[PDB]
Amino acid sequence: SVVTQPPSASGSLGQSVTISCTGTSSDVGGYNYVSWYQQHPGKAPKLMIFEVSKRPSGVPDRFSGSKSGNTASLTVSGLQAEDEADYYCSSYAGNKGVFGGGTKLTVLGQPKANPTVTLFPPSSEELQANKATLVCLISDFYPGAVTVAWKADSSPVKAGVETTTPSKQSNNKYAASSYLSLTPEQWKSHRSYSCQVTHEGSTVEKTVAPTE
Amino acid sequence: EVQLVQSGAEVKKPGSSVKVSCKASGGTFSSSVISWVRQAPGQGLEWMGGIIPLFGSANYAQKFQGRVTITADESTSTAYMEMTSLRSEDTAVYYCAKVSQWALILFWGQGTLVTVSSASTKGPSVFPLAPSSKGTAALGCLVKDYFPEPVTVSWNSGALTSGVHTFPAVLQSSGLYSLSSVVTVPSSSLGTQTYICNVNHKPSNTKVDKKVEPK
Amino acid sequence: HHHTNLCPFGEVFNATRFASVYAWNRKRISNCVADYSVLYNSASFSTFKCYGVSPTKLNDLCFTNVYADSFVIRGDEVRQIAPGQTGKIADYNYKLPDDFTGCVIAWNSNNLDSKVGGNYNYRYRLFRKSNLKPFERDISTEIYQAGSKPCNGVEGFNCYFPLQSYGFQPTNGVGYQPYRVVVLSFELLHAPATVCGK
Amino acid sequence: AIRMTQSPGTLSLSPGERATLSCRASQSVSSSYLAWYQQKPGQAPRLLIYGASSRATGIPDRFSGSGSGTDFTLTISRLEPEDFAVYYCQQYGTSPSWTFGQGTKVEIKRTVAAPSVFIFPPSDEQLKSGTASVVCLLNNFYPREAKVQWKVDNALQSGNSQESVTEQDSKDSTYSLSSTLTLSKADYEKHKVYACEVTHQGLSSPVTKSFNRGEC
Amino acid sequence: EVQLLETGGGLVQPGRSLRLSCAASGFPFDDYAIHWVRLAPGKGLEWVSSISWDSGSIGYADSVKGRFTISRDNAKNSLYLQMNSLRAEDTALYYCAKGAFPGYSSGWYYGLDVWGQGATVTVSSASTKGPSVFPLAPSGTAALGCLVKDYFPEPVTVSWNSGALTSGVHTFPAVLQSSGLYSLSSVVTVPSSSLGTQTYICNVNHKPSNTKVDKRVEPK
Ligand SMILES: *[C@@H]1O[C@H](CO[C@@H]2O[C@@H](C)[C@@H](O)[C@@H](O)[C@@H]2O)[C@@H](O[C@@H]2O[C@H](CO)[C@@H](O[C@@H]3O[C@H](CO[C@H]4O[C@H](CO)[C@@H](O)[C@H](O)[C@@H]4O)[C@@H](O)[C@H](O[C@H]4O[C@H](CO)[C@@H](O)[C@H](O)[C@@H]4O[C@H]4O[C@H](CO)[C@@H](O)[C@H](O)[C@@H]4O)[C@@H]3O)[C@H](O)[C@H]2NC(C)=O)[C@H](O)[C@H]1NC(C)=O
Ligand SMILES: [Cl-]
Repeated sequence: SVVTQPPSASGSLGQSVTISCTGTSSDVGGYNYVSWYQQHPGKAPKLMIFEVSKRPSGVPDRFSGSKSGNTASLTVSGLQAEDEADYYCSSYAGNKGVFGGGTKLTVLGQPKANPTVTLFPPSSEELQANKATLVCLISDFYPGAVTVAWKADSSPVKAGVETTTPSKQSNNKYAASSYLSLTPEQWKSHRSYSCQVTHEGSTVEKTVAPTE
Repeated sequence: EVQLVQSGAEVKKPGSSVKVSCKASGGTFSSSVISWVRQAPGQGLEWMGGIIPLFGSANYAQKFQGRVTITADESTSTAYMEMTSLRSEDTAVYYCAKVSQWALILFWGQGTLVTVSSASTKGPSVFPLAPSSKGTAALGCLVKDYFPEPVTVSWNSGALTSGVHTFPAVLQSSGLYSLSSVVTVPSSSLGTQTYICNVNHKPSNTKVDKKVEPK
Repeated sequence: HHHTNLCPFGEVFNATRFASVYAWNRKRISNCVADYSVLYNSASFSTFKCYGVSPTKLNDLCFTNVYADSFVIRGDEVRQIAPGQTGKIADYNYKLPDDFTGCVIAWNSNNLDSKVGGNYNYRYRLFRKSNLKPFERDISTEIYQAGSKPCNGVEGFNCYFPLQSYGFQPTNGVGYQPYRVVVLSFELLHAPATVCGK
Repeated sequence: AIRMTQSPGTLSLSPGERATLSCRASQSVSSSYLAWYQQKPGQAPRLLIYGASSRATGIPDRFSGSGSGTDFTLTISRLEPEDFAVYYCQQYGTSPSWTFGQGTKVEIKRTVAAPSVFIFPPSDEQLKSGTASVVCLLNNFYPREAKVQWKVDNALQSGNSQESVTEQDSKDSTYSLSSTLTLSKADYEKHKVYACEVTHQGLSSPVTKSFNRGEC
Repeated sequence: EVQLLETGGGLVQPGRSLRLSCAASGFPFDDYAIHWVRLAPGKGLEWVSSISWDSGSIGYADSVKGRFTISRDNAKNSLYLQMNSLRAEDTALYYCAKGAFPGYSSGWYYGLDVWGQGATVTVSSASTKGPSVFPLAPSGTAALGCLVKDYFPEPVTVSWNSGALTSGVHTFPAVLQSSGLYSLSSVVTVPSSSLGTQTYICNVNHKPSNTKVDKRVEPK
C-alpha cells in the first residue's frame, strides 16, 4: 500500500468522525484529485467524494472532504447506523491511480439487538448418506461478538464444531452460523442436542431431538 | 519603479530655442516609445512626436515637423525635446509620455512649463476697481504687469472670503501677466466697511495692500 | 536592427482580460526586437520556468518565430503547464509537448479576475474523448450523450455540457485563486532569425 | 492620419447621474492601445483607463471603458463631485504615432442664472502711467456661454480685450467672467462713452453697463 | 441504466492462466476508458489496469506488470483481462469500473462512479469439489431452508423458486471448515399456513464444479 490509512475508526451516533488518508507528493500531495469510496459488505464501492471535496448527486452533506499536504481527510457528521462501512481514498498518480489501505468505521452508541436463532436437525437425506450435520443459524444481532456452545443432552460437545466469523447483513446487523458434525449413530444416541448462543451476557438456547 | 523626471520650468525669449529633458529610471527605456505631449493654456493635449531609443528614428506630427527635434540617449536613459524659433504661441506645458513594449499602460512625466516672453522678473502694480455709486456692489483689484506666475490675492488679510472671485491671469502681448480679483458686498456697507486686497508676489518679494474706496 | 519594430508583448502580458484555458489565445510574434531583461528582471511573477533556454540569456539568442499563448487557470493547476505533466488541464485544455522549448510564466491574478464586480466567466473543459495533442485547441460546446436517451441539445441526467466555470467570485485559498499564464514558445528553425533580443 | 473626435463637447449632469462619453476614431483602432485621461484645472492629466478597459492605480470602479474598432466609451456609473472635469481619449501603440481627442468637459447642471454686470473705469493712478484698463465683470451666471462686446463712443471694439473665466463655483455651480479693455491714455481721453454689452441666455435682451469718462 | 458485469472467475493453479471479461451497457462503450480494481481478502482496493477508448493508452500496476494483459473489443462492448502466471497474492475479487465522463484519467479526476459486482478468482492448488445439497425441513411463521455442505472453492449462489422468492430469504456466509471445504446454508421465512400450498425449491449453483441442483424443501 502506497497510501496509508488507519485500519479502523469510530464515533458516536449523531457525532462526527474523521478518516485520514496519507500519501506522497506524487499522488495525494501532487494533485487535487482525491476521491473517497464507501463499501458496504457485499456491495461494490460507492463514490462519495471527488476532487477533494465535491459530492456526487445523492451523497448527503454529512460527508465532507478536505486536504492538507500529503494527507486527505473525510468527515462524516450526524453519524448514523448505515454509515458503518469500509472507506477507501483514491488519488490520481500520473497515468495511474492508487487507493488507501482502507478504514473500517464503527458507529458507537447503538441499541443492542439480541440474535434470532434457528436450530435444524439432520435431514433424512443426509442420515441416509451415513452423515449428520446440525445447523445453528444466528441473525439480526448487534454488536458482532457472540459465543456458541453445543451440548449433547446436558454435557458439552468437544469436536465436529465449525463456526463462522460474524459478518454484517443488509440491515447493518450481524449474522453467524455454527455446524455440528456427527455420525448418525451419535445423533440418535443422546436424547437431545442444544445450541447455546451467548451474546452481551444473555443466552439463547435452541434444542433438537432425534425422536421429536 | 518606473519614473519619468523632466527638467525644470524655463523662460525663453522669442526667437530662441529650448531643450527639455526627461530622465527615465527602471530599465524599460530602450524598449519604449517615448513621446512628447504639449498643452497650451486653455487648450487640450497635443502629441508632438516620439522616438524608439533602440532605433533612433523619430516620428513627428505635421504641426511640429519643422522646429521640433526629438533625441534619445540610451547611455543615460534620457529623452530630449528641442524646439527652435520659439514664439509666444509655444507657451505651454510639455510632457514626456512613454509606453513600454511589455505593457499597455502609459508612463508620464510631471510636465515642464515653457514660457515664451521677453520680460524679466517684475512685481505687479495694483490698481483699485472702485465700487460704483450708481442692493449689492462690486469692488476689486487689478493686479497688472508682473512676471512670472503666480500672485496671491486675499481680502482684508483673509477675513473676507465670501464672494471673492480671483480670475486666472492672462499673458498680455507685452509678456507680463495681469489678473483681476473682485468681490461683491452689500452696497449698504460701502461707507462703513473697509476693503483691502493683499497682493503677494513671491518671485519679486513684493507685498502690496491696496485700499479700495468708493469714487 | 534589421527588423525596426518593437515586439508587441504588451497586449499579451498586460491585457485587461485573458481567455479561458479551453479557448487559449495565441499571438504570433515575428520580425521584431525585444529587451527581454524587462521580463526576466520582473518580480511580479510567481512562476518563471524555462525549458531548453536560459531566462537570463534571452537577449543573447535570436529566434525564427515566437508564440505567446495566454489563459487563466487555477493556482493548483499551474504545475500542469509543463512538459510531461498530466491532469484535467493538460489532458483536456492546454498541453505542452515533451520537447517544449520556451518559458512558462504565471502570476496571481485574484486582484484582476476575482474583483467584487465580476462578469469575468472563466471556464475549462471537464472531459474530452482523447487527450489533446500538444498545442491543440478545442472550443466545442456540444452536449455529450453519456446514456441511452438522446439529449437534443439540453443538459440532463447523462447529458453533460463539456465546460464548467471556475467559480472565482468568492474568497478561496491561494491554490483556488485565478492565475494568469503566458507560455512563450521560441522556435529556432531554418528560417532567418527575426525575433532577437537587445 | 488617425483622428479621434470626442462627443459631446460639454456634458451637463448632476451628482449621482451616469456619464457616457464617446470617442470616435477615423479608422479602426486596436483596443489594446486606447486610453482615457482625467484633468482638473491646474493639474497634469490623470491616466484613467489604458488598453480600452484597464483601470490605472487608484481609479474607482465607477469608471469603466469599453468599445472597439472606431467607437469607444467611458462610462461613469454615478458621478461624484470630484468627477466633474475634462476627459481626453488617446490612440497610441508601439510606434511613434499617437493622437488625442479634443476633450469633453463634464460640468454641474444648474438652473439658468443671468450674470450681474459691473463696469469699472481705469484708476487715476494708472492713468498717471499712460495706460487705461477698463474692466467688465460678469458675476455668477450659468451656463458658461457669454458674449462681451466693448463699445467706445458706440463703436464696437475688437482685438484690444482679454477675457478670463473662473472655474465652476463649488457652492452655487456658477461661473464668473472678466473682460479687460486696454487703451493708451491718448486713446482713452479721445472718447467719452465706454460700455460693455453682455449677451447671455438668462437675459431677455443684451445688458449694457457704461460710464462717461470724467463723470463722478 | 449504466451497467458493468464481470464473468470468467473461478479456480486456477499457481502459474496457470485465467481470462476475465466485462460486459458494458447503457452507455457508449466506444468512447470511454475502463479500469480493473481488485479486492484481496484482508487487504484494500488495489488498482490493476486501465485502457483508453482506442487501446492507445494502457497502464498496469507494478505488482501485475508483465503478467496481465488488458484488451477490449468495442464492437462487442466488452473488456478483457488476461491473467498469466497467477500467484497466491493474486486471489481477489476483480471489479470492472469506469468514470462518469469520457477520458483516460477522468475516472481518477472525478471518481469511479459505476462499478460491477465483481468476479471471484481463487488461486490454489486444491482441486474443485462440488457440494451436497440437503433440505432443511420446517418444524404464525416457519423457517425452512437447504444446506450446501462441503464444497470448494467460493462461491455458491442460492436462489429460491428460480428467483421468484426473495422476501424472507436469508442466505448465510459460509464456514471454512478445518477440512478445507466450505459449507453454507440458506433459509427463508414463510407463513405457516402456506406449507401445504406453496412449493419451495432452493436453486444451488456452484460454477467451479458446474454443479446445478434444485432441491425441494417440504415439511417432515
Ligand atoms: C499592466 O502593467 C502595469 C505596469 O507594470 C509595470 O511596468 C511593466 C513595464 C513591468 O516592468 C512590470 O513589472 C511593472 O510592475 C501594471 O501596473 C503596475 O502594477 C504593479 C503591480 O500591481 C504595481 O507595482 C506595485 O506598486 C506598489 C506601489 O508603488 C510604489 O511607488 C509609488 C509611487 O509611484 C509609491 O507611492 C508607493 O508607496 C510604492 O512605493 C509597490 O508597493 C509594489 O511593490 C511591492 O513589491 C515589489 C516587488 O515586486 C517591492 O520592490 C516593493 O517593496 C513592494 O513591497 C513588497 O515588499 C514589501 C516589504 O518591503 C511587502 O510589504 C509587500 O507586500 C511587497 O511584497 C508593486 O510593485 C505598479 O505600481 C503598477 N504600475 C503603474 C504605472 O500603475 C498593471 O497592473 C498591469 N495590468 C494588467 C491588467 O496586467
Ligand atoms: Cl494630438
